[PDB]
Amino acid sequence: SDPSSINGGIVVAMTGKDCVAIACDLRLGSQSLGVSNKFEKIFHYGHVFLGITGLATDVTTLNEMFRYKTNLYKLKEERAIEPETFTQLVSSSLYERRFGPYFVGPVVAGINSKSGKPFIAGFDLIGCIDEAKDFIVSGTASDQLFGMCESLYEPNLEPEDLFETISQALLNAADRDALSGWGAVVYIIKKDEVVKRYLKMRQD
Amino acid sequence: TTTLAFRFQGGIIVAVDSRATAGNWVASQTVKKVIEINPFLLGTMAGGAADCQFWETWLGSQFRLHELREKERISVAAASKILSNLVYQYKGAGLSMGTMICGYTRKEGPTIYYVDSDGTRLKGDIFCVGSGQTFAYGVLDSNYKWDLSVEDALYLGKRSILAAAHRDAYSGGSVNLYHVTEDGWIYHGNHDVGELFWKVKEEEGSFNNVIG
Amino acid sequence: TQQPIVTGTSVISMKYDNGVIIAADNLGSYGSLLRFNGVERLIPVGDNTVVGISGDISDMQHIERLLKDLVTENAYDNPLADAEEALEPSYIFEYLATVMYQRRSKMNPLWNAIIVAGVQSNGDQFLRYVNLLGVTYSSPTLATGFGAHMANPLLRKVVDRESDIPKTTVQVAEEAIVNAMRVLYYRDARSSRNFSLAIIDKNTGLTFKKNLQVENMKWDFAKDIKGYGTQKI
Amino acid sequence: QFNPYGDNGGTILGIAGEDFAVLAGDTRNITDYSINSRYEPKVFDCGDNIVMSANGFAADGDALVKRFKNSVKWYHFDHNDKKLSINSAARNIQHLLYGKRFFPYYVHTIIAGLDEDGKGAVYSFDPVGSYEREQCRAGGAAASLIMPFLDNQVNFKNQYEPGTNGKVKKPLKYLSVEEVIKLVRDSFTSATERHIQVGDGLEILIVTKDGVRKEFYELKRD
Amino acid sequence: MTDRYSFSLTTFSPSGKLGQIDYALTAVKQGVTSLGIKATNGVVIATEKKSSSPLAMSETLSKVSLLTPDIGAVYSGMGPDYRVLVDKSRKVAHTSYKRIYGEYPPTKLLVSEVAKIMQEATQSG
Amino acid sequence: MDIILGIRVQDSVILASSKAVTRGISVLKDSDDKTRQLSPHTLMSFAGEAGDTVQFAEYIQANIQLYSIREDYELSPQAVSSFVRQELAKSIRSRRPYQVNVLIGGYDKKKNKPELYQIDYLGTKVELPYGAHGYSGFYTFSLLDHHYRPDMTTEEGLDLLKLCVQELEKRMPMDFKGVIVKIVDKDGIRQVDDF
Amino acid sequence: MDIILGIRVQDSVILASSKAVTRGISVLKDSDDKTRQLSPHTLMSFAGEAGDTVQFAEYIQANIQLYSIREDYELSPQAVSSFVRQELAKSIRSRRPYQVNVLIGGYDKKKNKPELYQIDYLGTKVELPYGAHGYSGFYTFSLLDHHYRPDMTTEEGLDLLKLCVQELEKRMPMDFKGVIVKIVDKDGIRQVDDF
Amino acid sequence: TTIVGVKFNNGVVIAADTRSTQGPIVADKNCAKLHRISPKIWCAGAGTAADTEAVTQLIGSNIELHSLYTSREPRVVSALQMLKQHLFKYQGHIGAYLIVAGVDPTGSHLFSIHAHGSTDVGYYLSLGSGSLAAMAVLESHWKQDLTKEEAIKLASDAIQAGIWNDLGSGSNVDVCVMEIGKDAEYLRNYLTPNVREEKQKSYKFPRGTTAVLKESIVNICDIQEE
Amino acid sequence: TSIMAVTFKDGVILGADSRTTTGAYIANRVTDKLTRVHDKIWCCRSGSAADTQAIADIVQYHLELYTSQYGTPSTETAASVFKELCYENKDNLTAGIIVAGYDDKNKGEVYTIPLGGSVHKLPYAIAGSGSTFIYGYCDKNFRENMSKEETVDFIKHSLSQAIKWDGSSGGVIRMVVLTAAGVERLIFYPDEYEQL
Amino acid sequence: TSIMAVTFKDGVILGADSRTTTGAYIANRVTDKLTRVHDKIWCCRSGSAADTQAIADIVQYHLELYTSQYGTPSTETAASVFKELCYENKDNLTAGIIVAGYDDKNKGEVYTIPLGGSVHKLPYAIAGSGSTFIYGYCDKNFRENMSKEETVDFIKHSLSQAIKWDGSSGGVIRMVVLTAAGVERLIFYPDEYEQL
Ligand SMILES: [Mg+2]
Ligand SMILES: [Mg+2]
Ligand SMILES: [Mg+2]
Ligand SMILES: [Mg+2]
Ligand SMILES: [Mg+2]
Ligand SMILES: [Mg+2]
Repeated sequence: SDPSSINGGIVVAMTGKDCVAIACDLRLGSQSLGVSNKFEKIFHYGHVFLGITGLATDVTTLNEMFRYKTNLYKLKEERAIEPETFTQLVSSSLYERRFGPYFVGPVVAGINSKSGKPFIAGFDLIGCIDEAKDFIVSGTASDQLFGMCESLYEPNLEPEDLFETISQALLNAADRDALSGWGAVVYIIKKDEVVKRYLKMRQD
Repeated sequence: TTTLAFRFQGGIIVAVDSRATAGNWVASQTVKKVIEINPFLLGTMAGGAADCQFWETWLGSQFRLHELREKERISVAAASKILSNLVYQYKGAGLSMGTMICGYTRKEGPTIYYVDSDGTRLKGDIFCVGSGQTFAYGVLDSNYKWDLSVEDALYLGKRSILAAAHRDAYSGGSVNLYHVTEDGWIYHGNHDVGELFWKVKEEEGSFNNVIG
Repeated sequence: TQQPIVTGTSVISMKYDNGVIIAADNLGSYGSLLRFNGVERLIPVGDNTVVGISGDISDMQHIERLLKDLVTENAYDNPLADAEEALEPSYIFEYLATVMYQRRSKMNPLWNAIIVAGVQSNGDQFLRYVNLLGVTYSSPTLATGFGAHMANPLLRKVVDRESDIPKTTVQVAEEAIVNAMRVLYYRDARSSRNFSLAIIDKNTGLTFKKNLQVENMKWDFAKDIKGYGTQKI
Repeated sequence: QFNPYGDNGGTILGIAGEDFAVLAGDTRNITDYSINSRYEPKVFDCGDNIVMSANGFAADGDALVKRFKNSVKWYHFDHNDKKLSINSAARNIQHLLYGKRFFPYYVHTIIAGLDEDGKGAVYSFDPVGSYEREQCRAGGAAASLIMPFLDNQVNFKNQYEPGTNGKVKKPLKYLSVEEVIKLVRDSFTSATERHIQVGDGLEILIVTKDGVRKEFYELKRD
Repeated sequence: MTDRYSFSLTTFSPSGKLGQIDYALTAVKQGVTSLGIKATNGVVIATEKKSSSPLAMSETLSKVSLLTPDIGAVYSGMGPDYRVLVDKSRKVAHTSYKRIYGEYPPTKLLVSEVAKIMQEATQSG
Repeated sequence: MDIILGIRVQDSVILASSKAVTRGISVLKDSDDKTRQLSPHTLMSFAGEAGDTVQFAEYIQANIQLYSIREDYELSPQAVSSFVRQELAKSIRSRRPYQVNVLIGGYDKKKNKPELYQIDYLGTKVELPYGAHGYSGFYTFSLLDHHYRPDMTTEEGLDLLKLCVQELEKRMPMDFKGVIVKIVDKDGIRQVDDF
Repeated sequence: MDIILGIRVQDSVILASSKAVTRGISVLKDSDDKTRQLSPHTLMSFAGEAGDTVQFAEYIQANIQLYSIREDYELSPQAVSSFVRQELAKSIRSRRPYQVNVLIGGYDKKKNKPELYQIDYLGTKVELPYGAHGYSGFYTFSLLDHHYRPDMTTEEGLDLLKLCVQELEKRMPMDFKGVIVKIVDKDGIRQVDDF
Repeated sequence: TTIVGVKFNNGVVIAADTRSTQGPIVADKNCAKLHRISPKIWCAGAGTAADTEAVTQLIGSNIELHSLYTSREPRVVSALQMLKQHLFKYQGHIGAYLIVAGVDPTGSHLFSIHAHGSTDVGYYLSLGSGSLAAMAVLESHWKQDLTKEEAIKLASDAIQAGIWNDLGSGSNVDVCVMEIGKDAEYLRNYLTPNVREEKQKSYKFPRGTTAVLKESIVNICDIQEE
Repeated sequence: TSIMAVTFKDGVILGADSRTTTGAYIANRVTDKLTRVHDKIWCCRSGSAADTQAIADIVQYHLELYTSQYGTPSTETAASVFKELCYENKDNLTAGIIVAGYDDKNKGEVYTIPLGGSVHKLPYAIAGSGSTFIYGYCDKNFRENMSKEETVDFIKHSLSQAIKWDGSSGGVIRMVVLTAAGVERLIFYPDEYEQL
Repeated sequence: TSIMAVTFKDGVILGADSRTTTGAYIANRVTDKLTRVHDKIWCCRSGSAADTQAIADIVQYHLELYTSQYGTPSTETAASVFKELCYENKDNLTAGIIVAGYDDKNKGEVYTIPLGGSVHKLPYAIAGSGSTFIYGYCDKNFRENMSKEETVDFIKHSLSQAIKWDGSSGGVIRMVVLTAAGVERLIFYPDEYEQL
């Protein structure tokens, strides 16, 4: 019934020293029924990464919409969109559906190509921006993720340390949520290299 | 929840998952869904956890009083009917119960009774109860034979819970196995689904859809 | 299950170094109608306890009779009724708390929020809350209804924790209570200017003050306020 | 319509050690967005080396604890001052809870102590009496924030030994009382940061063969 | 009533000339001189305040206009046409950019939007 | 309608769909083909609310047939599935949404690969080795999880499909009157007339 | 439960009752005998709410068995049916009524006549040549109205019963997993093990 | 949320806490609730966070265009009128509850706006879940002819009352001071009375603790030459 | 809310309390419910604050545009514009407005516009939640052609009682006097009117 | 309904209208709402006619049995019996009763018992649907230790206004005077009180 918890799933994003990390589980379900273990919730437009939890049809629709918009942006601006600008675009796009919203929990992550500054941001389904320094959480195990992140996180982690922190934050949060899990992906993002790691986890 | 029990040549296999949820929140992964009524009788837990625990524990007290008075082991038929008659008195009050009363006696042999909070009492050879019951049934129905060995029967029960644990979001954690004989039940261990899944995937070649 | 008809609003209270203070206005409201202006909602029990009651007035009067009956009953076959075996604030509270929880458990509550303020035999301050649900809690400051939202913040600036109680005098505590009552009169639509205040001190005993009024009110600034935005005249 | 139930917030945490047990709980009591008390004890010494807390609706919580303490007293009268073992206490509490099956105590009960072999024991109850011996159990408002952290840091879930890469699990080494208290404090500090109903103070009751000891710690008051 | 001129008033002549555009450029030619120079660390735009009368307060007539905090405009030709273009240019900087991206448009894109408005007046009915 | 199954094997996609059409109390038909050929190498099965199912399926069919004529070219199964998903995603926020779940079984002639796409009425698309809609998956997925291999032949896929249908016929309360099975491969679409 | 049929022929009563027991989503059993022998020449089939059906049937059985022992005498089918009706008529105004419909097939040894009684959960009794409960009559009564004769043999009754079951299996949406058929005559009660 | 506005001698000050919540969960511990409508017109929002931010940007945008059109600095009454008429049109469905404050050529102003479009004038105002705690402080200590320093003290004390006593409010105090004939000074995190204490333990994991299935480089760069 | 308008010899006086509540919380204790739609045409507002403000603002706009074209509008004209808005939008409004004005030709006039959007010209009008408690008092004590001082006392005593009994009313008693002489604002504080 | 009881120098006077309605239909226009529970203890009834009659009849029984055993009951005692019935059966009653009586020791006393079943001893009390409209009037015009003639005028004028504004009230104004001299019934007709 509740659109934001029909399909399930989670996204978490963290900042580190000269790097950001964004991670998601791979589950798509119809309530109790597990349907897909390959439903990736993180996308990227140039160097800007977008995670989206919530109703899966809207996750797909918004990805296609932001691909659409960032492609036109690039053609006109003659440059790739930045995380700060994209965050405003996500907010604008969600709020234009104020009284008929996409049932999603988007999470932006990336590094500004000019300043080199790590950036993350979260949104509610309606466009309100949460621009946290430390971490952003989203999905059906957001409480669990808040608990994990709040204790596990420390500032200025190196890329390979940040990987361990965000992975453990995701995994253990997902294992306390019926509608999350079935695999996981972690993106470690640096100014000019991005590493994508699929995690091994319990498949129940 | 996923609980099953089936009759076979060597007695009864009882297999259950271990997950308990409150909505989407996984409250516990270490729940005991097999109630050890007494050394000879087992009951499964589905629906209301308290209702199953309380009344199947109470159950063991009634059986103990029976065999003290009658100087004889209570039958699985009489056993299951004490429970079904009890819950039937409460019908409408809102008890939530779906259980298999499992036992092996001289006069009856291996017997399983599905007992219900609606007052249903069904004798049968294979029963599966819970949110993941349909997944377990599939594995059971396609692989079940009366002439299964105790080893293969135990694995079939384990594998059928694994099938449900994987697909059903409200099932998982670990698998508890029991083997019921005439001289009593025998516990066959707690098996973490996480470790069991990968083990079964490799050794069996199943779950090719899943990347390991 | 009922609905409250004639109601009393906030009861506020706090601990200080030698005892407790409790206050409540003299209004018995009938919905938005300010029906009864001479209602005493602080009811003393003996010389060591004051029970402050908000919510349904008919249930308050019932509770008032229970406490009156309790004193009578305690005196029966009790040579030390006015000494070692006199009623303590803790005895009176636990009794009410039992009744409140029993009544909510029968789905027929006494529609009240109660604060029992007093001083024990050993001189210890007693201040504890109980309501229609049988919920109980203690704190250096306690307040019911609107008092909880507006009085507590002000009273907590004086006694923010247990260690502030010995540092707080009766003059400072009373001043804070009286100011809180003014704030409630400004902002609670079901309050009156007239109130009663009770002090239970371990040295000077029970001081019960009737017919107090909210004074030193600020209203002069209202003359300058015009319209709701653009209006100048 | 009259609603006999309420939510007094609060969060409790029981952890069973090797030869000890801790039952912790925040001291904040609330209704809706208001604080009733910054220090309202929630975990209680019930005698016979048993500690108890019934978190949720405080009136039912207080009623249950009161009735259990009473049951301990009458167990002594009826059975020649015999010590009530933690397992026996647990079964007794089930019957207290299930006694009100159709008008439940709206609480999540946890007790802690030592079993008859002297090992650490924690038991966890649902509102209607289904119970279970557990090693680790958070209850109440911020339970969802605390349990995943405990799965990771107590049971070493999802943690593997470096170099093996997922092949060898981190071994389940026993935690000392000092180590457990660190995890309890950090659990509540984290819960306080991210949950509005958690804060003010943390009171921990530690149970050993020597008896019941108390430790108090400040929490953020916002 | 109704705007019954739903057809183009600017059309290609046999020689391939768009007359109304050429004539508009002729009007620009008659207009007062304005210029722009780009430096390494800035840009300058300038023009003469041709006062129509000495009684007129030429400070109230702004030939140089702020479009965004980082963009300015000057013109040559018909002043009233410029004034309404500045109004539209300011609004379009918000409606088609700032309200979407939370930042002011880059010079080239705002210019592109102004150009689009001027193109439409060259083809619309 | 009720049960629709799909399985992608080595070199083909197999769709199995129930034949029953029940309107309340009576089974009005026991030979209903719940599928439409969208293009020579793309088949779509469907299940959902009465009327909407066929209306939607034929609407999609017409659109793909139009595209095929205009461009003189067959769209890839992926392209068709994306088009279908968008129509359903558009539909879910309409005045009256299409209550239709579909499986799209196609053979990509460019990549020489079979492809099975599962899309529900919300526009939830997933590419799968095997899929279902409604309660069908609850009975069949445990069998498919166990037996499925990506290198299965068409004949092995049909045998695994029979086992799935047998389990459905045993444990489902509803009589769905068997299934029509169709195979989509490089040569096109054909019906298995004996099942 | 679902379908229970009854037909009174020349010298016997035949009761046909479905074997399926469905609890929501799954068919838990396909061999359930929805009947109890009340006395040597009186059989009662039953269908209704879960638990109530068997509880009621066994309660009636116990009472008739008690009467049989006390008086050393078998009550007539009419007497048993009246007793059963009263219990259901008593039940309908109770705190929680028995939601049970029954057919009572008996052979009256005094009159040497087969007798079929249809009683619903309200206590609505009717003596019939053939009867049913729930939706069973909707499919079968048109066939029974056409073919039934009061002088039919047991074998002809079974053939007409097969035709009724075939029509049910064709047009009913639910799979009731066939029927157990029992015959009540002068020699007592016996089950037709092949049907 | 706790937000307040306090008039003083030569201007007006607004303040706010920095806690934003989704239910009982704290989403952001350092949220910025003080929003800019124009350089010297600021407002604080409570209720639906997206609506407060969205409605202030829209009016702020139209205020800027209006300012450019009229060659005049924007007025608070214009922001007020544009906000209320917008909110009234949507009949409370835009859940924006605002305290609008600012200085302009007319003088210093302080208004509140409710979601249905009703506005109020005052010398001291409070909005949000901690408005009662804050108003208690304002009613106890407010006086006429407050200085700049007194108004900042009063405003922040009122926010603190909300921070400590209201569960919906917490963390830090943001302040913005708008004085006549001066630039408005935005004081982000004016008070910081809720820094988290050092944890008992470091939870930095040993490298290689997490089990990994696959690694790969993601191509964020464009299609390359040659 | 307690509001009233009373005609007298020299013109008309509008009176009002200053309490605005959200449930039992007094959201504003110094509200100005006497609002100006024209120089000498004012109104008392009761009901939804959003609605009555929106209405008053629209009326003020209409009378401002009326004045630019046709000169000063009559009080009747102002009441008609109020009525038109209240009547035509009765399904979406909760507004109880009293319109009071001073012409030189017509002198002091009072029009009341209740929830339905009807218009009633009266010698005096009372409205708002607190008005219920003073129907008896006002009917017994009102006289036509009172003096300014008598009318101020009548309004002060009336609203004093309305405030005393109505929890939704309170604060200060604001008044606006409309005569040929001009527009005079009056305010009366609790310490003054409570002892009456 | 409009009812009131007023203490004065010589004792107490109960006053009431005579209208009883079923919706907008006046079922009885000459109702007697002043009812006798003892020689010099009477009551005014408002709310459910069935309930208040049932209560009054039970009280009269209780005071009759009280008198047989313990002699004449106090007005306080009568009010207590009323309260006991109203409070304990609050879930099933809709009764608003004013109790008035005359002792020689205590003189005139008035107790009001509203819906909840609380008791309030007052110098005078007003109740019923029509009372809302005269809170202002009665508060301004009541004085303690009035004469019989003044109290009759006060009640007559008060209920006249209550009747004027309340559609649920009307008919005749009945009054019962309780003093040492005895019990006097008074009636006042529309032509008398409407012109006041
Ligand atoms: Mg999971
Ligand atoms: Mg699972
Ligand atoms: Mg906190
Ligand atoms: Mg799907
Ligand atoms: Mg409205
Ligand atoms: Mg008042």
